[PDB]
Amino acid sequence: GYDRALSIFSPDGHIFQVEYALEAVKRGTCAVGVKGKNCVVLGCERRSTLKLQDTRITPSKVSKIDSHVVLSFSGLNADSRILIEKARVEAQSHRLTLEDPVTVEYLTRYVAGVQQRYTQSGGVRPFGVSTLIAGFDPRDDEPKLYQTEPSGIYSSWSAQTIGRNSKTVREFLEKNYDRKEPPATVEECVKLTVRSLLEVVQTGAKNIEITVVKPDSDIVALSSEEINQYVTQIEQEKQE
Amino acid sequence: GSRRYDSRTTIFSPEGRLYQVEYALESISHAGTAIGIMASDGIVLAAERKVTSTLLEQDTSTEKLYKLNDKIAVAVAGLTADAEILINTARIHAQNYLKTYNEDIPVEILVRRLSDIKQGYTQHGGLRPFGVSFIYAGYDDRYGYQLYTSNPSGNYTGWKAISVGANTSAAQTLLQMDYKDDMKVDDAIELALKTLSKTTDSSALTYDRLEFATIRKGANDGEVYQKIFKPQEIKDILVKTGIT
Amino acid sequence: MTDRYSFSLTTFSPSGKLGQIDYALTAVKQGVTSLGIKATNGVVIATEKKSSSPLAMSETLSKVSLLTPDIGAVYSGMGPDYRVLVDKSRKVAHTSYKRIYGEYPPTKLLVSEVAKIMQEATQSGGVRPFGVSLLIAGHDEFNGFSLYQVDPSGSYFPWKATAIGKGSVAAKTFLEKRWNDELELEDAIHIALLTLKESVEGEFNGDTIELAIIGDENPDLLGYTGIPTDKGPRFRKLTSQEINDRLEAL
Amino acid sequence: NNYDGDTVTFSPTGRLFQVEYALEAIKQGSVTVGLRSNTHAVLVALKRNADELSSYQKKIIKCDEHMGLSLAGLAPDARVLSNYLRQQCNYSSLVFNRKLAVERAGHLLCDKAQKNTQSYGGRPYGVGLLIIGYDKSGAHLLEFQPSGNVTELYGTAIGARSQGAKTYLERTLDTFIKIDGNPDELIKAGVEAISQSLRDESLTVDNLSIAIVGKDTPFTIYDGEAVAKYI
Amino acid sequence: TTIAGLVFQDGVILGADTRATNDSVVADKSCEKIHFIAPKIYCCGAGVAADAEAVTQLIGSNIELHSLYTSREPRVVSALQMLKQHLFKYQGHIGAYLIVAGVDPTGSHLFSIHAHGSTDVGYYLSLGSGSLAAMAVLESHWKQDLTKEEAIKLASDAIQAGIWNDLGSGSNVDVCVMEIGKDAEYLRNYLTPNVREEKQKSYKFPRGTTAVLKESIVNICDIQEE
Amino acid sequence: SDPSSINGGIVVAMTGKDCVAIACDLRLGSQSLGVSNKFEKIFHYGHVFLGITGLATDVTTLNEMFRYKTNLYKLKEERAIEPETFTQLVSSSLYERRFGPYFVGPVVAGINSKSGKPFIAGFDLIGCIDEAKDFIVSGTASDQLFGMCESLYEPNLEPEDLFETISQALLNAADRDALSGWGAVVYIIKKDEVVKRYLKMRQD
Amino acid sequence: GYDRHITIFSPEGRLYQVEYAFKATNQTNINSLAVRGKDCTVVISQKKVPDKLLDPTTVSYIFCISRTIGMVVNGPIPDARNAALRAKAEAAEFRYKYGYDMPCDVLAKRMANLSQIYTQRAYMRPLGVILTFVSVDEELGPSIYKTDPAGYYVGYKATATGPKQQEITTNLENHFKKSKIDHINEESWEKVVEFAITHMIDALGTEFSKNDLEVGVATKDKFFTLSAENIEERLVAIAEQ
Amino acid sequence: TGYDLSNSVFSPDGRNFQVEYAVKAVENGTTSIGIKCNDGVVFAVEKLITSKLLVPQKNVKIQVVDRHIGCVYSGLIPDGRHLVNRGREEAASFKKLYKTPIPIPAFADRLGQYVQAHTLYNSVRPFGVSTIFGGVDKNGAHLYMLEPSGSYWGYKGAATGKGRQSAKAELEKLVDHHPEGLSAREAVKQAAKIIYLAHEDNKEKDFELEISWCSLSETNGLHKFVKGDLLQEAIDFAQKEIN
Ligand SMILES: *[C@@H](CS(C)(=O)=O)[C@H](Cc1ccc(CN)cc1)NC(=O)[C@H](CC(C)C)NC(=O)[C@H](CC(C)C)NC(=O)c1cnccn1
Ligand SMILES: [Cl-]
Ligand SMILES: [Mg+2]
Ligand SMILES: [Mg+2]
Repeated sequence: GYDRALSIFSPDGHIFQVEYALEAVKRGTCAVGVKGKNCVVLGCERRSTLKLQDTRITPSKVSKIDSHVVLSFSGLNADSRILIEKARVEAQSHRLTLEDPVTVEYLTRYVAGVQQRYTQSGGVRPFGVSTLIAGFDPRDDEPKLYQTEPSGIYSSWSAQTIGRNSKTVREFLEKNYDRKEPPATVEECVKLTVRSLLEVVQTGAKNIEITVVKPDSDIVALSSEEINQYVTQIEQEKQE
Repeated sequence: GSRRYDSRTTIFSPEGRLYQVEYALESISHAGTAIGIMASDGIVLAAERKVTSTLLEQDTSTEKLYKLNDKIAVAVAGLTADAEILINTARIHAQNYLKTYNEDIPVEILVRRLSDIKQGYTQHGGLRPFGVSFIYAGYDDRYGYQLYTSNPSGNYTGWKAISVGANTSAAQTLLQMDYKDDMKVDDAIELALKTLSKTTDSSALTYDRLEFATIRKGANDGEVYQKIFKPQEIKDILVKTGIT
Repeated sequence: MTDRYSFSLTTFSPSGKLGQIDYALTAVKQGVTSLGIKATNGVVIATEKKSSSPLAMSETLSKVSLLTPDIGAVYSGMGPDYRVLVDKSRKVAHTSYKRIYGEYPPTKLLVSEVAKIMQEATQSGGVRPFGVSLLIAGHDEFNGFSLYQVDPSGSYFPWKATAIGKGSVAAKTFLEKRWNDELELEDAIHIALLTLKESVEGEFNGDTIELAIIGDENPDLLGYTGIPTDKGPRFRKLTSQEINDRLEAL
Repeated sequence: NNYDGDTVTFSPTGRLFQVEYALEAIKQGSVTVGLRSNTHAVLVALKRNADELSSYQKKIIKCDEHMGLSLAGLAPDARVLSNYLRQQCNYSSLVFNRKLAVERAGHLLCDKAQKNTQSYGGRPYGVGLLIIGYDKSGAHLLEFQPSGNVTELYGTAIGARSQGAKTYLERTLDTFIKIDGNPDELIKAGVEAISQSLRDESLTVDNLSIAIVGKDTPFTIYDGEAVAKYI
Repeated sequence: TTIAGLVFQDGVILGADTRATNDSVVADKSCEKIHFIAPKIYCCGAGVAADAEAVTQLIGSNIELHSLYTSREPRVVSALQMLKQHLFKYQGHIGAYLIVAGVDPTGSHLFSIHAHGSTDVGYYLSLGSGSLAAMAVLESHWKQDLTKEEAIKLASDAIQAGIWNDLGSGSNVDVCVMEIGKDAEYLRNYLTPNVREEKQKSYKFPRGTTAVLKESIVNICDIQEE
Repeated sequence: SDPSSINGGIVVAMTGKDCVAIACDLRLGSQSLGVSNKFEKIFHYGHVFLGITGLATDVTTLNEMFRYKTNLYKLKEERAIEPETFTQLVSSSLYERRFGPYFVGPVVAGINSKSGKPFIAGFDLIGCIDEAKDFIVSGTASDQLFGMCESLYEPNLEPEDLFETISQALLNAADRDALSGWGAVVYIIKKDEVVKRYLKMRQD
Repeated sequence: GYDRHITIFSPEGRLYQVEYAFKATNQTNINSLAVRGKDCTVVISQKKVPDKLLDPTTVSYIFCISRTIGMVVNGPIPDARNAALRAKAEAAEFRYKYGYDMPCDVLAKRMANLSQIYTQRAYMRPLGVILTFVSVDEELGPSIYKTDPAGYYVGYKATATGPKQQEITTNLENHFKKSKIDHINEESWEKVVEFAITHMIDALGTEFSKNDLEVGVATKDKFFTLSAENIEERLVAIAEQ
Repeated sequence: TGYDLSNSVFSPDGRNFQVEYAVKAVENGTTSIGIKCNDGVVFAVEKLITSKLLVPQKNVKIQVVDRHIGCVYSGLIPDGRHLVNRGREEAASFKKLYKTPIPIPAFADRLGQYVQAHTLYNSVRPFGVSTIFGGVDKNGAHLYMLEPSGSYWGYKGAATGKGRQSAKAELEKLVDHHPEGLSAREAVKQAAKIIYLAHEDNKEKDFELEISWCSLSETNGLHKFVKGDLLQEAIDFAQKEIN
């Protein structure tokens, strides 16, 4: 087999392949995660360089891992599928042996562990993908939002963004998100997620995708018109 | 040892790009243009052959348009030999699905499988990626008519109309200009040929240069028919649309 | 004592070229001219027996090879690569076809299998591409007569007539002027011998030319009688005498 | 220069630079001394600390009841090679009811180290070992280099500043070889030898490490207040 | 089954009956037990029918490829060696009992091969359930320097002895003649001593005699097209 | 215990003038227990027909296998497989399982599209070919079918006479076998039309 | 310029490692010659024992591959022996599997196909040797078949190999231009050896003693090498006419 | 250039520079010799006494293979041991199958093919030893010498290492002055002399002589080391000749 050590240390103590994978994430379309009091919302950018697209069948940016946990990402699309597949397998394997669905923290830890394994295995390059993994634990009403990255580190976030111009939307969330009082309702959380994307997206509503996840496996994706109403209300308030 | 000679096909550049995928895409940009257009009552696949010689036996020739099963076809842009490896795999995946579930494989499942195979070559194994971009045209009872493309990176996306190979920038502008959602197969046939006719590096577009195919749910009694056009039938449709 | 070359030796350069394939095609260009012409009732393949020494017995070196009873092959480029490809082509005809279906494969499918083998040399670990272009002529019951070219890349195209190697550019122009869809096999052989004279410097006779045909069934060459269905091989290599006969009417 | 990228490459003058660089890791290692008489064989090792809070790195490893070694260089490599020795000593006991000969132990280490120098991907061992033992032909002392060269000696030293101890033993040769049936005096001669390789630092109670094997003496290691006697 | 092979002046000849049986019943009345291996090398097969057919076909494929590689006529000893080494490998589990005969540049040859991989050299041989009936005839009549006409007579007689007296054997006689310096001639249905006699009555039924519940047309074609 | 006679059932195929017929019963049982009266044993891949008797799981498995193989054949060859070629494929495929065989009795029937020649064949479970001119029988009442076919059959029957002969061969054989019957199907095959008929028979 | 280190194509379409393996062929500075009689095939080669400490009986570039096949090598002895051992193994394995002695030309083809694999696969280097196989084949009669590092092989009426091969080749070419036959029309092998030696003397322009030559002879059903005394008897006969 | 950086790469000359570099390691090593006598062989070697601390007679360099073959070598000592270990495996599997002990020419090729195999790939290094070996078989005595390339020949006398030119000249005299042959006990004495004469090239450090021998009459064809009185008789003879 091909055994070559592609991820290795450089004199300054950096693993360039892992850092260059982060550059692939920086190139990827913006993804944002905002957790409210009784919900999590996952926002995603869709670049409008590609029109004449078929949005029914095109791979959606947010993926269900089980009926109660979702995964969005920024970076290489083809790489993300491999992680999503492995996670979905592990989700059912956990149900089969533990007789209980995965926690969001467990699922994140597994995906993060896979990403890590590829940074010190022979013959493989790291995943050019950072993920946001969100949902609710079984029989639990506390929202969960985790982030992973090519190096294999993972951590929990009140709100987080990844991908291109994530610096700008993180700037926005850092000033607008209050921990002592998060978005109390679904509306407020979605609004703050749309607002944050509107800093970078620079176009109406086709370029924004929203997915709301609520407790007890209640996941729904918003349509163009539902999102477009949020966009309208935001800019009308802004004209003042 | 051997390390000295290893190109390291599966690495990132400092910018976070995959060298070999990018260079394979550059390879594909020189290949003959392939166009897929999806209508409400069918799909069109049109493609330009690359090697005009008068002595090429065109009627038995197949460089661009291949059949994957009775419901799904592909248009090829890039190295034909590479595409034929992938095609034979996709043909098997279809039949495995048919043997297991006793139902024809959904279009997206076949596309994802192939795209995942292409992805594998960019992430592990140290081999060069497949220098091939596909346009998948297909039908199933869930989503109906579907167009997809995959490229050497293993990324795939869905389309209403799309071009791969040469002059895709010029071709996609022209498609974006004249495509509409209520369009029909006969209109899409015309659009496909008009687009190739403007983007072609050749002096004129002729029948001996084209491969052409349609998937219609306009077979007898609500079935789906794949038609790979014979050379005479391409010549007829060129006269009909008014190009020659 | 390890094979450590598990990585591709053929890779994409910045311009989108596959260097090793292009260089393999350059090696094919330096190789001796061979050609193929398809008639209505047959196919002919031909090449020059470029003898490396006059002490060598050029009869022993078969540039034109039987693959199945109804399929033949000729090349331009590196002879040793061709020889091994012929060995694998003969075997793959049995293993992937005859032992399954109880009959020899059709021309296009055998060509497809050879093409596959050459493609794999263009992507597999630790190998260079094959430095040959093949011309494969053959017949089968449902496709009739056919002529295929197979390049180092693994790409193959069906031809009415073509040439490869040294003087292929000049030879293809010559074939374009002469070829039509009403040619009989004898006419194609005549045209083959004319075309091949242009690229040959020295002696031009049955001993310095190798020429075979895919034509009628040869029950005389079968070796046995008693099965009406088995009518004998369509492949036949022309003798040194048979070539010289046609050179008088040239 | 160009020929030092891996162990598989000879230089133009017939040198294996990766082996010579592994040899260099021994010289950077802390000094250790080996010496013997006809009845006993002794190891003395100067252990090294990282700083004043840290422990002193253990230099001596037991292989069997009648054999063991001291190390200088990469300690994980000494662990690998000692573990291999333990197994060979053990194999000899279990299968043949026979204690492994010290000379044969050296031969096994030599051949294990050699395989790493001729094959691609591997690296040489980055450690030198001084093996002592008492077998059916009396006391023995071996010096193992990771080039593969194993050498039977009366006495030697390896590590940083080892040349001072090695010159001392070369002078003392005729004296210490005769120290038969007296373990303490043989250890004294080893402690005096290792003192010739010291600069600035001196032999303290948790610094020094001594081991001994002999006629009616199993291989035992002395550390801490057990070596205060010899300071 | 009843197979035999014998040698004559400048050749070798093989014979076989044409009855294949499952248990006590006659599955086939006209099966070919003489198998092609090369143009001038043939094989009679008795034992398990599928095993005997399959083994000869495999060796025949490998013999062809070997012939192509070496640019030579294949030899009977090559077939013999390849058949026995394959049959030996499988320890009789490929239950094929063969008589291999042929002509090559060395001369004419006759060998028997048993299922366990043992081989015999002989001037006349017989195998299968009728071998004792056939061998009785060969032992009574075989002599040196037979003419081709005497050889075909004796071979067909040996097979006939099996056909009549052995229940396992029946129907017609197949013969193959391999002579030096000539094309091998394969003579299927050389004798036809067991044609069925005409029937007393014709059991063709009046149309509509069979009761039918439903009818339908089956679509066998690809796509009915617009 | 004997796999070929757990489930039961029969297939018979006959040649006629410019036509072939293949027929089968509809029973699937667990020894004495009848389970299904809609288990058809005759399939088709283009214009080539394959009847399969024996262990029902293998009948289903082989159908799915030959569909798979013939589909790939067609994509590569660009034409439907013929009966003679398919026969060899069936033999090949059965013999590759020589030492763990499919417990079946397959029967190929069809007309060669190029020559027009009627063709039938039968196999044992490990792939030995019986390429008969007259008829092929298979299943648990194969003895009964041999007896019926051998007396009832005559060569060069017209399609509508051949129907009567093959039907009466099947029906009267199945009524003398416990493990066959429960309905029956008869395909009459011509070069470019195929008629399928379900037969009325005693349901015990 | 790593296209010159392994067996891949240069921009010109050339395999520089194959070309340099051919140059290794002449490193021994030994010239070989093979010719065919009516009933035999004779191969002669120069024998140079430069060191007096060498046991001259162990210095040989001629190998008895099988009973029927002999093989002379032009090139360094380690590669010569590599090729010899393999050929022996192949010739034995052939006999076992297929029940008859491996023909000369088939062995040559087999060794050539092996040599081809070293030109295509990167981890294997070509052998720096030219193998000249000789036999009296039972079907083809007297046979000379030569393999090189490129994987090329062909039959010969006669052949010559080494630094001065062109001089020996042209000498032989001229003789067969006169006689107008494919062989040495001579009954006894003894005289065919005398021919071989004589025409090498003429081509190279050097005289030989018994210890300057090495001779191999193929007859029907055996190949054998001549001793120094057998060669001496040959040299005496040449000088006496 | 770059042709010398990888093993198994032909230079434009047709040379494998890595093998020639292995030869430099052999040339750098101590002097070892072999002498073929009437009914056997004699091996001898120069062992440089780097220090007084080396135990005399203990660091044995000559190695036996089977019971009838001796092996000595100059260069990288571990490489020599790896080759002898292989030789022992070869000699064992030969005897296991064929009963008879391995003949010396047969044994010679088993090493020759193995050493040659290490010049075929870039994943392995060539052997950094010339090996002088031999013994008595059913056909009589044999002496061989084997280089890093895998090249080997039979010899009357052989020599390798730093003092090889000096030794070779002395061996060439023995060959000229004794055409009828040399006895086993004579060869032991001459071997001692030749190692002493070849020590002028390694004259800085003093050395220790080590001799072994197989002889049909003197050892029953078995490999044995020269020990005690016979060794001292050879050392005395050698010491007398230098003075
Ligand atoms: C006669 C062999 S005997 C009884 O030992 O003399 C005959 C040889 C034969 C027949 C046909 C061909 C055609 N290729 C070649 C050789 N063999 C048979 O009749 C066998 C006899 C069996 C092994 C006892 N019959 C079979 O092999 C049949 C298949 C035939 C009808 C095609 N199968 C079985 O009898 C059988 C039984 N149980 C399980 C499977 N098969
Ligand atoms: Cl081969
Ligand atoms: Mg019933
Ligand atoms: Mg190479």
